[PDB]
Amino acid sequence: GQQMGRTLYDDDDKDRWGSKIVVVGANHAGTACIKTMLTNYGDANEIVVFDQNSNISFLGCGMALWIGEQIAGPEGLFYSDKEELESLGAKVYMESPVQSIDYDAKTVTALVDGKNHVETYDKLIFATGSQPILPPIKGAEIKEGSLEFEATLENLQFVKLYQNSADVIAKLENKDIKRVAVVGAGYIGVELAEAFQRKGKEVVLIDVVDTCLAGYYDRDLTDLMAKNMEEHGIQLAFGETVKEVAGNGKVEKIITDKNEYDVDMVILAVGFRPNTTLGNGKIDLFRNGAFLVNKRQETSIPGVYAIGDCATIYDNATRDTNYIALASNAVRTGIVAAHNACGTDLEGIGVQGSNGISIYGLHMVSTGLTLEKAKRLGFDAAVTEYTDNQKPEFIEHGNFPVTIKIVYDKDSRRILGAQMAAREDVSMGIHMFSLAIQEGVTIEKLALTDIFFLPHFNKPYNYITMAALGAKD
Amino acid sequence: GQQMGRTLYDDDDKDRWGSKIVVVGANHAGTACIKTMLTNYGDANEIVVFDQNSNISFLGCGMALWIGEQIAGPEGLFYSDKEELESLGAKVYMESPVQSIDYDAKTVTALVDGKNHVETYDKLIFATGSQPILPPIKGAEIKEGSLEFEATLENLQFVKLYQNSADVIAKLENKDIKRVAVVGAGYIGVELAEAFQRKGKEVVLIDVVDTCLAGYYDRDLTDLMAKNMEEHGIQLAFGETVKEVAGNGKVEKIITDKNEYDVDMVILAVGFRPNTTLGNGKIDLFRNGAFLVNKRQETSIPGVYAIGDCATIYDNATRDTNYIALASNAVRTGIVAAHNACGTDLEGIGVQGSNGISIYGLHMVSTGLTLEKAKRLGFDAAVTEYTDNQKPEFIEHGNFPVTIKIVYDKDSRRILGAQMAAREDVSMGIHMFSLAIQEGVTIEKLALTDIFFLPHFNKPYNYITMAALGAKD
Ligand SMILES: Cc1cc2nc3c(=O)[nH]c(=O)nc-3n(C[C@H](O)[C@H](O)[C@H](O)COP(=O)(O)OP(=O)(O)OC[C@H]3O[C@@H](n4cnc5c(N)ncnc54)[C@H](O)[C@@H]3O)c2cc1C
Ligand SMILES: Cc1cc2nc3c(=O)[nH]c(=O)nc-3n(C[C@H](O)[C@H](O)[C@H](O)COP(=O)(O)OP(=O)(O)OC[C@H]3O[C@@H](n4cnc5c(N)ncnc54)[C@H](O)[C@@H]3O)c2cc1C
Repeated sequence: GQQMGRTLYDDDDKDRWGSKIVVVGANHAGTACIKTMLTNYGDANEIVVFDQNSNISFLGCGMALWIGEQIAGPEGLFYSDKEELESLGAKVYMESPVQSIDYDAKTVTALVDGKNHVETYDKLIFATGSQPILPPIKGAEIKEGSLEFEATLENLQFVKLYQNSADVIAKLENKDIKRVAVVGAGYIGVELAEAFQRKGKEVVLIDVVDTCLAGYYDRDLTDLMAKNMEEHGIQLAFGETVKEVAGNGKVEKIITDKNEYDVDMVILAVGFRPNTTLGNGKIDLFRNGAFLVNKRQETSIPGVYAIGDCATIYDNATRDTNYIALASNAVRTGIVAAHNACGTDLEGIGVQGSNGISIYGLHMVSTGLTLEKAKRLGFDAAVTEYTDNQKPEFIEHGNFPVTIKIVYDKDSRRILGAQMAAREDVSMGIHMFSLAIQEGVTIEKLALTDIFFLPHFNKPYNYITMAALGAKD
Repeated sequence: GQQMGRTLYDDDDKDRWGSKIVVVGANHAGTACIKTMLTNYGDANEIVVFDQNSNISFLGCGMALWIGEQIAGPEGLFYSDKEELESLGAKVYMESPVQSIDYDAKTVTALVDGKNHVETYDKLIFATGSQPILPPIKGAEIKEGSLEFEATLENLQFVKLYQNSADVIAKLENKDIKRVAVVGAGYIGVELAEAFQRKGKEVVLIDVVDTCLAGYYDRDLTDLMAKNMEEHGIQLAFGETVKEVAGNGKVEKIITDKNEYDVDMVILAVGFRPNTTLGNGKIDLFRNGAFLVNKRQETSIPGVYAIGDCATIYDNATRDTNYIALASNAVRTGIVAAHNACGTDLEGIGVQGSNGISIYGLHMVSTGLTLEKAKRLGFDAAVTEYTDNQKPEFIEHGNFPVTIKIVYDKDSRRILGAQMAAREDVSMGIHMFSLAIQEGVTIEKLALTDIFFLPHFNKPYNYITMAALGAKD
């Protein structure tokens, strides 16, 4: 549950046409868009929703917690449903994939109960998200026709939809599954590795890249996380390319660039691809296939918008259009699209790719660009870091050390990103840095920023101030 | 212990004049200023320091922790000393009050070892701080000539200097002291009320204002803290003006315009007033007597600076000159004065009066203006608040409710202040708001800010985002 009334953007209907709005996809992005449109303009527009899945408004972000038994069950993993959306005024078509769009006639055709259902629209909103990518691996193939990404080989898994996590959790039941291999060391793979380990399985995390969380944290923090997993029994196999998943009728072994591992299950957490084929080429696309949208989430075709993982978003850190597949962006782009499609001019403000991760008590957060990625992208970047206790040394209890990294542009002086890591939750602190980047705050201005002082909470010369003052480049 | 090398503001000596710089006062403001000057420009300048007290670089902020025995005595309540400052290159005179300044001959006269000592300067920096506020109360006077705020009536106490708390602790010895009255319900009085209660004494918190923490939090949260104190036996006597402290040779009773209370000790924690007598009418002063300074901390007399509690500061919440007596500000203004005094053009950026308080496990933070205060200043302000749990309902442990309030200008839409309260540490969250106020971010823009999402840390529709979206005015 997470509802409210009109947003502060909602404004008088005045003299705008009433619009019939078709929404394709109803997970994070679609649900946020639909709720915003109905709770704000309600009766003024006709909202029709289509989703090919048998369930919607699912919290995929909580699958690892469920698999790792960090939560009782799947109950709280849904933030809405067909009934709730309908109670807001929407017409919802479940298990009805939209299969074609006619932009001239302005209709979409979906398969409703095995029959072609044609639906007219004034505004069209794409919230189709993305699909898991299958790398070229011998023995890894998808059973054609499954909108659920089912592999032909038994115990070879993908983890994106609710069914996937349920399917995995089910199989984790039989004692036959003792060893699990997780392919891909991004945040999803890392979370999954912990989950299987927590379930008591022998885990091996494999990736062709030389470390985990690459592109999100700099070397010393990825090393720290890596050490964190190893000290919990997770075997790391970085710098290795998976060549094959073999076995007689089921997964029994995973073969890589330089090794072979006996495993009873393989999870592929390599990446996703935007679902933008319905564009039929009529819409401008980003290089990865994402619908290219402006700050109002509008595509190159007037009246048609795109939100969430199926579209781009403006990145204030890099200051260029980008593609950041996060539930956080899904919600905000959905809200922006909602208002614009309903006649309210609302321009988005871009994002910083802010994110957090928590594995075995090690908490980390980052926003913007790591030093590595900044340099890799042609920024004359530098990093200023500091490690110090959260509170004054005289505090007898509840203290802990924190490591902060602030990446800034040596030239323009603007802050490009920041990372924080500690054994206690200081995630709230990254919000300031997300805002800093958004607003173009420089490392010099940050250094003097009003950071309050209270002995029980922090030090007079807190690590943010110390790091900023210590900028040497 | 918060030392560091050069700041990011330091720059090549180029063709600048080094100079003789005299610093009057060496607590928070003076120490930070002295260190910035000696560490960044060391050799090029001659620094001489005068301080009328027998101890410098004290963390008065921890006296309540000290008194209430939450920490091991004054152990770590000092961030520097005479030896450290001299080793850095400064000449330090302890127990040497500066009794007059000759702005014409540009020289100061101090009492060193009971004899006048003149010192010439090219630059003068006032870090004389503040003194306790002492309204008209019969029986309450500071002994003539004491530079330690010693009351003439036995057991009547002020709490500002190291000796002041050692003195209170000394008095707390004899079991005869059973009841203590704390006059002033701001954060200091509230912290002291808890300290005396932890020491097992009966406490009565008296204030002319109808509530505690007036001007820091809105009635909503001050009620929370009031009930929090009462749940520990502290008696609240708000809406009462103390008229007299009486007794036969010592404190025995405190009288207000509404009641009379039988007490064995009285602590006056009404507030701070700028200590600017040395101005001699030659320097422009703020409405409260503070040295009126610009963004460079420079007074109306060129070459003369004022920092910390004896000077004003720019408030980005009210967008005007103000007086905010905080250690955080003392340190920042000292750094700015240091650089400018040494030839480096450094323009201050103002503050938001950010602050925090933690009593009996109730943690609160605020920055900028409260709705009441904003209105008291003529702002056509509004507030948008939200209360919800920090994390999703499915989180087994570590979850807790948080209440947030965001005050904004209905006209300009800029954020004027924010407050947060919870029984778990969410204090890092106020930093984003402090920055938002500094940058003049609007409520509309804040609602779309990129706030990351991780189930272990927060909710997709977190309370910051929800509060902003809920702006009604
Ligand atoms: C294991 C895991 C953990 C994650 N953790 C986090 C995290 O902690 N924090 C964070 O910010 N993000 C996280 N994410 C990313 C986040 O889940 C995605 O960014 C978000 O789900 C995208 O939402 P969406 O609505 O854009 O797309 P999707 O969730 O991909 O949904 C698209 C929807 O549209 C439907 N659809 C597609 N095509 C059609 C069609 N042709 N016709 C009808 N319907 C269609 C689909 O059935 C689906 O319901 C995580 C992802 C995974 C897999
Ligand atoms: C109980 C208490 C709790 C507090 N808690 C917090 C908190 O949690 N967070 C926060 O930000 N702030 C807090 N403060 C406020 C903070 O302590 C002040 O803002 C800060 O001390 C001001 O520093 P300063 O150097 O400007 O002045 P002061 O501390 O007043 O020092 C001025 C110095 O100059 C010397 N001096 C004065 N006149 C002369 C003279 N004529 N000749 C020679 N020397 C002279 C004095 O001896 C003194 O050492 C608290 C204050 C108190 C009393």
